[PDB]
Amino acid sequence: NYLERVVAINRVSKVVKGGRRFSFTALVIVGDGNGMVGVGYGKAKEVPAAIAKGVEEARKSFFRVPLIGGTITHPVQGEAAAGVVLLRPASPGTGVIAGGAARAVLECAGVHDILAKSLGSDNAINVVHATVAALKLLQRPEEVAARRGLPIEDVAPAGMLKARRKSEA
RNA sequence: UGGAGAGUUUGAUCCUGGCUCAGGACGAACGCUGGCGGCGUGCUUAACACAUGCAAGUCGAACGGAAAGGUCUC
Ligand SMILES: [Mg+2]
Ligand SMILES: [Mg+2]
Ligand SMILES: [Mg+2]
Ligand SMILES: [Mg+2]
Ligand SMILES: [Mg+2]
Ligand SMILES: [Mg+2]
Ligand SMILES: [Mg+2]
Repeated sequence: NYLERVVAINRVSKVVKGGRRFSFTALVIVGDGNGMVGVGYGKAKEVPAAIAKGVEEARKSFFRVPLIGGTITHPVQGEAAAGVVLLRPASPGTGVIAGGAARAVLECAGVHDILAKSLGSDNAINVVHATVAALKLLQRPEEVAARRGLPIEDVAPAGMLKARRKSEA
């Protein structure tokens, strides 16, 4: 009942005297589907072994993703090694819109409503690194208010204010 | 109230970087196919030459006149 999703399976090789020694890298994203997402690279001689290593080290690389009920709090732009991923919160109707590498990471994080765009490198691993960086950049109204010293109502816009309680009644 | 990516340089990698593809549109054309209706639409090239027909006519309450019809007649 806890979601895994592998994005890229890539066969690496190391060269020796005899010939080429092959290995597999298994970038996977593990997510609960509500707010918990982790990314694991994972490497092994065998494709399922790399899958498993990636899952196991993704589940120890967790971080909370601040949402407001299906979309992110505010728009960001994560910058990876060379990956650039732009995230814009979406109206509560239009669903996830994202590229192949990003889509898995935000679906595992559990967002239902997001605009994602890969502008930098097209490598999947650096794309997910950029998206993760953007989710780190994400901030919550209730801790931005503590950061700034002012209450909730005079830091967060009235739209997201009234859009919060519509989830939990 | 709104933004998706994939393949391809290497033994393998990450960038840079082009090329290609997945979508949509036409006053369209060609291949195959094909029932109808509604509503739109049809020389994008030779402002190249045109047979043939119509597309600018009207008033007898403006006038001199009687070519035709019907009349008063012989
Ligand atoms: Mg840069
Ligand atoms: Mg690029
Ligand atoms: Mg080269
Ligand atoms: Mg090759
Ligand atoms: Mg490219
Ligand atoms: Mg036919
Ligand atoms: Mg009709």
